[PDB]
Amino acid sequence: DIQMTQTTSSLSASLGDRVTISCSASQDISSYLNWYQQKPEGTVKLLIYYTSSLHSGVPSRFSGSGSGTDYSLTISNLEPEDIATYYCQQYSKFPWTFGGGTKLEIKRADAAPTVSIFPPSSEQLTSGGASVVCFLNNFYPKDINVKWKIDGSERQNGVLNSWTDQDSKDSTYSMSSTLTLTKDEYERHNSYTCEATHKTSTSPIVKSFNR
Amino acid sequence: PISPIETVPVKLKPGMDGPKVKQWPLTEEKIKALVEICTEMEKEGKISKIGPENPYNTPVFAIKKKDSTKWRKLVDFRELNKRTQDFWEVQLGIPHPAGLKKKKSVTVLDVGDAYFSVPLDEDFRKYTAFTIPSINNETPGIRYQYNVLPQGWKGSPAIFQSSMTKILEPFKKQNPDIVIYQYMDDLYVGSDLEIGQHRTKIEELRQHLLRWGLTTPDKKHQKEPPFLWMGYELHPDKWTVQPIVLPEKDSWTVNDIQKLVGKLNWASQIYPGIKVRQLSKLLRGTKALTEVIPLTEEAELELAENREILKEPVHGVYYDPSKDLIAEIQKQGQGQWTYQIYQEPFKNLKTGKYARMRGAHTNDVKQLTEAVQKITTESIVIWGKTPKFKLPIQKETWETWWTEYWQATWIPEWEFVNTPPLVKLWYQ
Amino acid sequence: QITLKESGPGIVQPSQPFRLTCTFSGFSLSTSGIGVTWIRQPSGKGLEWLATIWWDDDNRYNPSLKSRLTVSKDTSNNQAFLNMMTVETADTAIYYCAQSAITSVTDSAMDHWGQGTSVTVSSAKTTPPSVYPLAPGSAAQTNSMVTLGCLVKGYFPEPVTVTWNSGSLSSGVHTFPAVLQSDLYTLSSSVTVPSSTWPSETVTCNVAHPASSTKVDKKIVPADC
Amino acid sequence: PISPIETVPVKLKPGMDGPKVKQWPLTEEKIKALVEICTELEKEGKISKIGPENPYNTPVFAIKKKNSTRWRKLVDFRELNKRTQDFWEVQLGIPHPAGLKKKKSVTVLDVGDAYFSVPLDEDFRKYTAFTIPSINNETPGIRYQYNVLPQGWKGSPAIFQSSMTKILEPFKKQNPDIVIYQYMDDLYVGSDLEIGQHRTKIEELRQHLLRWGLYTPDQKHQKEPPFLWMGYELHPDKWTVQPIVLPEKDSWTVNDICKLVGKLNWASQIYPGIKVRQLSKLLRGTKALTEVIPLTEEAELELAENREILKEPVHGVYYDPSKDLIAEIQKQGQGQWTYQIYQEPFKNLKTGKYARMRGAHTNDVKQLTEAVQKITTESIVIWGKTPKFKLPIQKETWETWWTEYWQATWIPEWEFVNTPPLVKLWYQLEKEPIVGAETFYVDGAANRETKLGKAGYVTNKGRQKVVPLTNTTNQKTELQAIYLALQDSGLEVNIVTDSQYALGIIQAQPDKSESELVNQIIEQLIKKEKVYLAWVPAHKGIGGNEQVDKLVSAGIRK
DNA sequence: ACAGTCCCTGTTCGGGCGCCT
DNA sequence: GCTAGGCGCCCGAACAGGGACTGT
Ligand SMILES: [Mg+2]
Repeated sequence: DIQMTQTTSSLSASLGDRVTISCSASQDISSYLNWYQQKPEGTVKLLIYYTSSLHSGVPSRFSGSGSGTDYSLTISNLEPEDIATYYCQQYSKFPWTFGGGTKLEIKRADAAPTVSIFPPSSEQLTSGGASVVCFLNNFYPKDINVKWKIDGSERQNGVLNSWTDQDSKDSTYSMSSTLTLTKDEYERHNSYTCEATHKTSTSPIVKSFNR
Repeated sequence: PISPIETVPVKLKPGMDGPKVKQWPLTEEKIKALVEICTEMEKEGKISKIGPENPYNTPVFAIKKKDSTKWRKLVDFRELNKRTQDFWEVQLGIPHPAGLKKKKSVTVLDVGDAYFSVPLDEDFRKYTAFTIPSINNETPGIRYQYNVLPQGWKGSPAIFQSSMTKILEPFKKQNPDIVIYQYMDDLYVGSDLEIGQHRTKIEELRQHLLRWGLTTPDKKHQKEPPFLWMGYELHPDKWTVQPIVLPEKDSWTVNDIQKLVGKLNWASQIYPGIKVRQLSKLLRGTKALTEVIPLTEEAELELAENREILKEPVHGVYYDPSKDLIAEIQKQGQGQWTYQIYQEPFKNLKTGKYARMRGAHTNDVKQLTEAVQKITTESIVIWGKTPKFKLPIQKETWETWWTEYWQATWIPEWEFVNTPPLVKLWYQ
Repeated sequence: QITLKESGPGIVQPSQPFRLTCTFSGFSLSTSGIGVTWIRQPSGKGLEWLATIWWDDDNRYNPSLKSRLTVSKDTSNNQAFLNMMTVETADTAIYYCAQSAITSVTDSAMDHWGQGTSVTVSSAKTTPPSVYPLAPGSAAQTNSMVTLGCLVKGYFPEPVTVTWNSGSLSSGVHTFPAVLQSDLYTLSSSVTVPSSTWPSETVTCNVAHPASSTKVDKKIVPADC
Repeated sequence: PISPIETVPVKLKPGMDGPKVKQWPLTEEKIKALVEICTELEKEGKISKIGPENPYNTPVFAIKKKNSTRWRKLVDFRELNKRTQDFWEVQLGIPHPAGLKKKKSVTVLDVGDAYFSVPLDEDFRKYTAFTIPSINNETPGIRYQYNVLPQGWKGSPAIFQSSMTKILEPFKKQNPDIVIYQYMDDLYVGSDLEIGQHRTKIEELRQHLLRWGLYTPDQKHQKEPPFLWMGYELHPDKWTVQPIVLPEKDSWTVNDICKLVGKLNWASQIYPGIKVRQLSKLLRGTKALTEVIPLTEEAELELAENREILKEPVHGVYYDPSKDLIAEIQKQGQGQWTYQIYQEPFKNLKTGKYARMRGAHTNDVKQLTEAVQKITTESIVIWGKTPKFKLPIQKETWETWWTEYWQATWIPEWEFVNTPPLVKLWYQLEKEPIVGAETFYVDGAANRETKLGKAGYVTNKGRQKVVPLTNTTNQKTELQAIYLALQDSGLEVNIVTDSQYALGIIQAQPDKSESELVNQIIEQLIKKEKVYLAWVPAHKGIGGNEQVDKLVSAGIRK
């Protein structure tokens, strides 16, 4: 079973740059590799087939190369559309296998996460539940960590999370963390600390509330 | 016992006996397949066991067609086909369509089985005898003969033509834009339809045959890497003609001029409009080979002029269906091979270049047999006859492997020549 | 001119089977080189190959799922099928169907694709979401910009539409993708607006859940004290 | 008894009649002996009295064995044979113990009175008519004809083998796991059955042959290792050729050379290295039969070296299907090559030797190619499989050859075993004219009506030499001129001819030839450092060619 | 513009020996 | 006043076909 791997997982760059994606095969595939482009929405298009043949309609700024085990995709000068996720598929043997995908991003000036925390709504508390929401909006790059701390001691149990895709306007990412406890588990405490650690500041950005 | 249709009398050429050719060694894999396919034809009564009383013989072997995986029995009836060349050629021969050469796509179907349904002249049967060998000469060879039109015999398509022309009447009427030619165990079907639409129509033709008793090998189409089944159809238009070409330079040494006149002298036999006097003058006394002789103005007037004649149709060269066909192959190296087809000395009909194939994978013998087949195919299509081959190889060598790469129902007539690089009269 | 559309059930009970339909036009599943391929893509992960059905019925399946896959075809009406038996939550993904074709002796790729049908695997019953406002509590606003939120908890199935002020606010809006909360879905949305507009001017959260035909608004009232 | 096997039909050659050869008067002593024999053969159904109508006769005289004193009926069918139709002989080659697979239980059987057990075509017996002259010139001798396959008749072997194949035919269809090596009237049967179930199958066979009239005497190989088969001895895991007695006489006639060489060849099939090239060139000539021939040292070293390796008791092993075959070639004396086919390190299956020089001018690469081909065929015949080779030629050497040789050549999967003398090309040839060397213009000529002719070169440096020859021809003189420019030059040269004949023999890169003139030109090529030949169309008046032409053409004109 | 010979090399075949049944 | 058929090797004779040269 031919394992197709694209080492480079998430790659950021700028408009006009030259990028190359690498697709490594598990064994010699004799140049029977095809390249696929999947826009942020989801539609999938065929760029290159047979290592380096452009599929009618794909711009000339697209070119493939490689042989035997190592294969590479090269987008000469990035355009707004190009910034997407790219897939390599091998067909020298069933089952057909696809790479791991390489997300192409947009390079931006770094930015810190605007952290906001929210006490469990009253209505939520009326039902018998309690969720502490904590937004981490608009930062760069994506890599970020979060830690919850109740009354000093930390709690890693009960924390949901949600990451967004690179915004297509300001090129930033955002994350939503939610600590869900019970009406009892909640009231039986006072300090709830949302802590976020981004590469921008050595000091973790912290936001909390009481009662 | 097979068909109540009246048997047609076949007699060998006057004063000539039947084939008495010996049986060459066969590999276990081929004997095993050959013994099997023979047992079955014996049961069905197409073939009868015979003994020493039959003084005649012919060679047999089997080829495992990469076409359909399934083996095929081949009987080298080349000797027998010569001994009866009055019957099929002059007497009752199959006309040739000048239009088959003119089709973007042509597929070829193996319609051999079609023959196992017409009784062979009861008397002529003795000549079709053949022997099956055994590994390590374990048992005397097992001999058989035909009772029905044998495959690979020039007479079969000739006799079966009556019923074959009737089986094709309908299809040819509902598709007057498709050309169909029969050559021995083959049906060359060519169309100007789109490739995928051609594949269909051929597939339809197979049906029409099947609805008449004629079965045709089931060709496989693999879904992996080398999609070889895309080569099944030939493209007569895509076929090119490799002309003679004179080198282009600025610094011509003594050596260069010699060779350039040598080649031009050779070519003078093809094109009478080749002159060398004006160019040989540059070489007058005993000069050293490594010596850049300046090309004269009126001297390079022929060098660029003669080449203006080396891209034209040879001198009124026409094909004569009454003369044999010859073909020469020269190993041009780096896997490339060139060839020429003619009936007369220097008035050749086609000159081409059989470019390489990745399935040959650096094996001189394998590439030559493929070249022979490829050339034969072109011949049958264009003129409707197999050429005799002047093969650039040693008898001992060709007769040890040609079968391992043979993939055709017919076997062409060949001879071996040891002609060294006469001249690069064919600049690749 | 080649088009392909997948048809599905979208929502399938666990252990039950599902049948995808690829309705196409522009080519025939009878022409020599054509075939129709089925691709899967778990939400978040990459592309996985399922099976390819060809014109000559010489089909090929993914070895990991051959036991639950079966690809059919209705060459007459131009339709390709994909059946999967005893589905699990792990089969919740977007299924695409593309026109695979063998051009020449080396060219073989999936020329055109479809938009894919999403098939999710769960026993969960269509239940509407409970909306809860999110206003800075215990921390009064300063004089810059304030970030209000909205929580859409415990609903099924996807999707949900979230807007602010009946669609007025759209600048600093962030609606995060949902997550599984015991078979149910839970997502939140955040809006950032200058403190000079809140709470001086009302800010309401709009939540739409088509499955349950429910449309509820929730006003982001400031903190109690 | 006799056989109920349908009789095979035989005819006489188109347009011939039967043998009407007169009978010689035999002695009353010889006659009375024949009478007993024939009354016996007639009593047993082998022959029968014919009528006065039968006009055919073939000579029949009696002869006694110098040991048992028993007289034997000997009928000379030389004339019938010359008139009997042609049979397509079914026996295609002798079997070889090397192709036998190791079997649990082995039994060998022989058929008694084989020929005398198969009926002869009834519409042919009349031709086998013979007569037994009487004691006195009184009344005509007794007339007889054959009813069974006549001993010493053309069709007797071919007809008996086919008959025999039909007999086993059904039995082999019911016992696909028992191999029967059918050879003339000798049967080798082997299988992996238990000694008991085996002998129960062998009896089953003897009783099936007896059903068709084939008797298998109790003088058969029952559990008797080694088995005496086809002239070899079959042991459990090893086989040996039966004692070959090398003829050691005082004087040696041409006939004794033929008696020695053949026995040596016979032995070379299993004995490692055996050379024959040498003592074989002794009969070399037109001198025939019994004529003492002087054994040169060339032959003495051959006989000595052979008798030694023949005094080394060796063996062979049986064939193992799973483990493929390996053939290793060794290069020895002029054109002498030796090979050993095996499947396991030094566990020989069969050995041998090829020394056929194909072509007047060949080389070691060519001949190695020739050996590989004939080994393949031989393996296909014994094992129906192409073997893997271990050739003593550099991978690089081979790449050079086939890549530059105009003739198509190839060799199956092979490895390189470095065991001298290694095979390689002795001299290269420049693709491009070398700069800094005399570019000779050589040519020759001669007169067919005369016998002699000149030959020489004209170099660019104005140098000229023309040496005249006697009893030579154009091809030899145009080949001579190239020999001169070779001796008369340094380590780098640029010869230039007008004959392909010469050029061709050269480009072929030969390292051995039949005529000496070429052995000399080869010797020079191997000695130089950068040779380069070029061709130019003669009689077309071109460059330095005209010079040598007029100069050597003192016999021809223009 | 060959027809008529002569060379030279590659193949076939008949002969004798070896071996077998 | 003795085999046939088969395979092998080695040898030399007759053959056959492609080229090259000489004479009208
Ligand atoms: Mg000359």
